[PDB]
Amino acid sequence: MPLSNFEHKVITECVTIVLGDAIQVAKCYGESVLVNAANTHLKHGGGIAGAINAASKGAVQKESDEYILAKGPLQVGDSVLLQGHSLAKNILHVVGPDARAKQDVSLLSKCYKAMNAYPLVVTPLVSAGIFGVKPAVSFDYLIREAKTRVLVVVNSQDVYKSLTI
Ligand SMILES: NC(=O)c1ccc[n+]([C@@H]2O[C@H](COP(=O)([O-])OP(=O)(O)OC[C@H]3O[C@@H](n4cnc5c(N)ncnc54)[C@H](O)[C@@H]3O)[C@@H](O)[C@H]2O)c1
Repeated sequence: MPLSNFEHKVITECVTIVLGDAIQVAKCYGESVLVNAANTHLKHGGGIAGAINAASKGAVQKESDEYILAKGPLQVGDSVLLQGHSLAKNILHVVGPDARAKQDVSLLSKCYKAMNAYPLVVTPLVSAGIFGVKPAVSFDYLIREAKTRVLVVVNSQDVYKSLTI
């Protein structure tokens, strides 16, 4: 019954769209991997990254800073699996393309392919916020790649209605 707490629509046997807060959806599933829409330096200053960090009481940012100091920054399209900090089994930090910087939007395919390593994924629409890709487009890239159970969570009802109309 976790999804009974949320308005949702099953799109395929893999992909379901959910209206609400991705952090709250992931909290319902102890085995879920929660996707963070991150940047190359894992600086979680706002958006869902800032919300995930706040939910972790700052531990996500502290762990991110340790990682980037040791490994250097990530490339657009990369992903790194880090701790879940009781929000989820793990948090998959994914570096979506920033359309403001005219980065290759097709790198969203590489972002979403990375989700297929995990049996249950809870994800926002990567690059669909400040990175300037329309949610409708980010969704196209997601459904093209998803091979595992993915709960796509959108926190705007206008977006939810648009993707389920
Ligand atoms: N004020 C800031 O500094 C600020 C603000 C936003 C994003 N960022 C940074 O931008 C980068 C990511 O940009 P982006 O466009 O890929 O992602 P984003 O987090 O800006 O937006 C991705 C999509 O998820 C939606 N969303 C936000 N919170 C959600 C939640 N709890 N549950 C479900 N959906 C949610 C957003 O409205 C958007 O449609 C990150 O590094 C983030 O730190 C910084």
